[PDB]
Amino acid sequence: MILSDKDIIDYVTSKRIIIKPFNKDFVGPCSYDVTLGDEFIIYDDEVYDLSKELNYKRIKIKNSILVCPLNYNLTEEKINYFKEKYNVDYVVEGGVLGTTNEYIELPNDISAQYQGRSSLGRVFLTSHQTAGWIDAGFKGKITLEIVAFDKPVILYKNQRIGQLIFSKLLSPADV
Amino acid sequence: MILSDKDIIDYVTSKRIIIKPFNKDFVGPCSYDVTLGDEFIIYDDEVYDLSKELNYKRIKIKNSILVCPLNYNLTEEKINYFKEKYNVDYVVEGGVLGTTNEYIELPNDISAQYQGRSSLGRVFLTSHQTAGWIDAGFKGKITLEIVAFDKPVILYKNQRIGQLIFSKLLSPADV
Amino acid sequence: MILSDKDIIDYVTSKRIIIKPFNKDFVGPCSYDVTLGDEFIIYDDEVYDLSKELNYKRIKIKNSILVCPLNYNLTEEKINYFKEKYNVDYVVEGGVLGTTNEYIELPNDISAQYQGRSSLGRVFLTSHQTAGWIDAGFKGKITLEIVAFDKPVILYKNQRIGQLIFSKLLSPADV
Repeated sequence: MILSDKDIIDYVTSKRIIIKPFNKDFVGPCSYDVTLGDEFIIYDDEVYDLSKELNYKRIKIKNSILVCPLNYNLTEEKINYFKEKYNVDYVVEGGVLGTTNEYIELPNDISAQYQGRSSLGRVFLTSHQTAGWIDAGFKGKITLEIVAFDKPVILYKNQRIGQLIFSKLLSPADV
Repeated sequence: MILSDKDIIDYVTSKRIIIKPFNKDFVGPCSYDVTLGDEFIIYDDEVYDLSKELNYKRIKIKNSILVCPLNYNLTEEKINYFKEKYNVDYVVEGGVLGTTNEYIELPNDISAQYQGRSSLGRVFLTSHQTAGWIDAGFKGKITLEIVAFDKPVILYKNQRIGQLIFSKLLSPADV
Repeated sequence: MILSDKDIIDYVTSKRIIIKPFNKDFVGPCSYDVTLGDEFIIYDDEVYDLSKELNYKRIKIKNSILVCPLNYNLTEEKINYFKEKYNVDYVVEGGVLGTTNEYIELPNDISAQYQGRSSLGRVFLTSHQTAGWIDAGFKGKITLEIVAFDKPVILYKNQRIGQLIFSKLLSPADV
């Protein structure tokens, strides 16, 4: 059973679900809208071999970023052309990891599911790869897995990026 | 809690959930199958900059369309080769937006989730990018975000494209 | 309503949900972790035309596979370079279909949803394209639709690949 607006507000009011920072107007009929943090990481090695430690580069945007589909094949010239024309701070290609501004804690009787905003889906921008259920008892900001599938997309620091849907568990979990 | 076949039929019978057109045989154990409309739109600008108005081209298929993965790099020659060999009306590459034939209205105590058909998923054809929850109180046809991830896929006008799963809210939402 | 660890164990203990093979430690707060089978199939025709019978090639890994993003454009030389450097049995590009080791049966009052593991999502490896709800009454192993979206990813025979979330239906379905 999925929490409505009135349930989200109660659970947040009594500290059953923690959302920091919290904003009332981000509560929709049965979800809570989350926003795009300013930090991203880009993988730097040839393959992902999870028996090794991974190497990343980190960026911190001031306003905006251009996210390009895989195999756009960006040269320095192209990146510079995009930076000047669209006034973006960075131009990336392929998978980029980001994060919500919002920190969450879920209690033992709630699971949440992150989904990317539907207006971004309509321009083929995803902020999640998996269906994205999050365990009861989870604590943290949410990691975004950002990929553009059609053409490059500009994203803005602190925009609404997606939303959490909260669902009751049948019974409490052992967290 | 997810509505079963018998619940979907009741909610539709009493006009709690509107599905137009409605077909009984599209009701499965715990979902409702939806069909592919004949209209698609293709984005026409270099980047998606959502502070501007977007330019699209619209197509109306009569039978079928070939959807190609991004960076198939279609020339006129290739498009013509595909049109003749597979008898398709159009050949597209990358993201294409479509719509269900079905118009839906959800009441204040139901959220629905669109998911693409699993036989299409097995050939790497998606009709949705986000997890696709739809708010209680929603009205409209459902927008499909169609992308092929392996090789080109033929789709047919009015085929089953996906399905709606309906879930009860804990409490009514203020719609 | 989503089953917790204690519910998953009960349903499995009384044969309400069948999971073969079953392992207690794969039960998380509100999901059940599933593992990567050793068999994969790769589509062999130019387009997916679902009015025809499909041609596939089958592989059986002994340890590991390298999954490359679409349009990595693998030559024999590149495949050999990867096989030797990363000690993988096979190198594939684009969509590859696999399967869980686990065979499941769901009763008439449960629907399950497969989602890929979140650590794999963070390296842009998906094992499902659709949201992946599975009907009440389903019987079988789960088909994985594996695509890498950023750089090539090594997967291991029998690793945790994803997880099932089980949700109660409002009423029983006619299976």
